[PDB]
Amino acid sequence: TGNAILVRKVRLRMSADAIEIASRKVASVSGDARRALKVCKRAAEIAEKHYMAKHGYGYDGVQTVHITHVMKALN
Amino acid sequence: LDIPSRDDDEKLAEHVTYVHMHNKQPDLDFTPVEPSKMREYIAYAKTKRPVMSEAVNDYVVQAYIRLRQDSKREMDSKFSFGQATPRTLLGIIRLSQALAKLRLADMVDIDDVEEALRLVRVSKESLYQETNKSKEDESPTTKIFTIIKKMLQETGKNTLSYENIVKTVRLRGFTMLQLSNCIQEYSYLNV
Repeated sequence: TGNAILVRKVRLRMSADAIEIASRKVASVSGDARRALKVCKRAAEIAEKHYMAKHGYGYDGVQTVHITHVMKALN
Repeated sequence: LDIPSRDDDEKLAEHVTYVHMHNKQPDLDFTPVEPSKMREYIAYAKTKRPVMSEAVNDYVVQAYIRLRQDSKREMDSKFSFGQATPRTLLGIIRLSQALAKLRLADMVDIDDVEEALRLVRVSKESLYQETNKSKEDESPTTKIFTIIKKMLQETGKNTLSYENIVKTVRLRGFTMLQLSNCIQEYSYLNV
């Protein structure tokens, strides 16, 4: 079902390098908490929809967030 | 344009008065030639007809190109000498040929045509300021930065693993401690 509870115990890593690059880019032009939070959320949900599509859970081993996700979401 | 200065009105005036004292402007180091035998040598030179050297052409050509392009971006600008013409190129060639006559040599030198270019450009920028500046001397880390910029022109990545960068730095001779310092600075500088 794709449900998550904080049937396999999966783990997830939020690669702090993409976080680094997003922080760098935002601190460059503006350095705003709202913008940074929102772009992080954006990349997160992009990876989310890709993972959903790859398995098709609909709406009723180990996960990560590559640099490429935040690259797209920020561009 | 006679900029009213002080050292000019000093030296020029002094030396005119010195002419009144000593009727020869030539000072301690000078070889003035009487106009008669001067004329003699000059005509002798005029009876030579040297030849254009084949090597300089490209350079000459390139000079023209330069003297062309700037002219366009200088048309409405300050130095409003408009759109240097092929006659300017031909005049440069003629000046080079005459200097080669002064060499009494039948092949024009690269220094010859370079002197001609110096003449044609000294005619210019003699209007105002007559000065320039230099900034790129230091370059103890900015040089590394420019090398990085060429590399970025190649690909354009802000990677987290530098192996061709360190190789090119070592080829450049700059040490790795200064390189790592600069990398620190630019990462903090957010690039």
